[PDB]
Amino acid sequence: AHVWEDNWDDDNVEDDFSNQLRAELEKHGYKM
Amino acid sequence: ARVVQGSPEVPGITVRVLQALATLLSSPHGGALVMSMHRSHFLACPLLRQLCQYQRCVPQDTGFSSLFLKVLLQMLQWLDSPGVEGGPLRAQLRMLASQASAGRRLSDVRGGLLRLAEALAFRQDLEVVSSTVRAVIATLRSGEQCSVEPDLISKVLQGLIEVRSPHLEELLTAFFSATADAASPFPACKPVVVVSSLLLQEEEPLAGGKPGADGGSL
Amino acid sequence: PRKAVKRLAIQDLKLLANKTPHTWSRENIQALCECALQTPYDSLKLGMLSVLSTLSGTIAIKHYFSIVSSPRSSDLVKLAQECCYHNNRGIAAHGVRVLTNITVSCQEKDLLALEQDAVFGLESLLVLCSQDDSPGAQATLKIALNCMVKLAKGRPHLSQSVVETLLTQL
Repeated sequence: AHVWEDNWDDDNVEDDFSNQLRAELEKHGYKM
Repeated sequence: ARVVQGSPEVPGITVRVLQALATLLSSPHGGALVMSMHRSHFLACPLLRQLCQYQRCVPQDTGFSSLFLKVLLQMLQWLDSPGVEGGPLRAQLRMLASQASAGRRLSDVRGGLLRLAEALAFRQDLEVVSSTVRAVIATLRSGEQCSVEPDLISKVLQGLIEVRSPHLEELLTAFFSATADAASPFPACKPVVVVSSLLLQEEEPLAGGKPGADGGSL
Repeated sequence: PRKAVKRLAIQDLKLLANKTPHTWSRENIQALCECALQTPYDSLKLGMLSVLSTLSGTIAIKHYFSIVSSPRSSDLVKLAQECCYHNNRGIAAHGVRVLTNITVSCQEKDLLALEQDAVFGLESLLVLCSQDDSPGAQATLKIALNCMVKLAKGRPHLSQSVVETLLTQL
């Protein structure tokens, strides 16, 4: 089993919506 | 803190609570620098301090370790032994640790009766691992093992078999065609843990009739 | 004496322990423990310790410590302690697994020393896996952290100690 079950921070678990957000925001890659 | 390490080792032996954690963290940093080869000249100084403490009070430190701080003592011993294993340079710390382990084993056999080998079992295991030296006879060692088999000494037979296994792993010599046959039936009759490795080693580089010996034994 | 056959026995007792744990009996556990003490080989001891880890995680620990011989007099505890303080990393990982499982599962009067021994060997595994940096080392590390979560949730007594040790490792 994994170390922590309520893990929001994992790659393959996350769904289509903020996958698209991930694509955009990794393309952006900065904050002011 | 190399000078004060020996005094904290006595506090670590008696009561440390968090000083033991600090010393274990310091030793892990030394192991880190040893693995990174970044000039970790700290293991021998703690080893020297531990040896000095053992020479000062062998019975009191061993009693405190094997009685109360078994966990801390085992952790320190595990840190020291893996550190010595990493530091394979010139075996000076290895010889010092072997002497300290022999003295601690004598003190533990003398004093520890109720707390029999709470950590002295791991100490003796590390002692055997470090004392697994290479034999240089490889022909009279078989006769010594045959004599030990009639004498029925399990630990001595295990040590002789472990020595002969490194002896066979070393350069091959001319083995006798009767002594090995006599010794194989004895280690087969006795419950021998290393019998398979011994048979494989003695059958690989064999200066004799291996099929004849195997057929006779069967 | 065949090493491959003994590895078959490992990978088969693992299957039986995973399928039908409640059928495991006290004499079976004791015999396997004696074999794990008398073995010379680190790999086979690792396999037997994995088997004991699975059985300890299951219910059979209550069978082994069901009365009608002290728990300290039981041969399991000595093997678990010595293998948790063994040199080899995987052997130590399975030893601390056995210790964590037995500590959370059974609650007898004399097990407080086992609790202390388990937690101290635990930061031993923390320092070893923290400065090992190997794939197998990280696997044993994740095993140790499973032991942390399970121990702290089952017993809230050791929580402050284990948190401050983890901060020292940080």
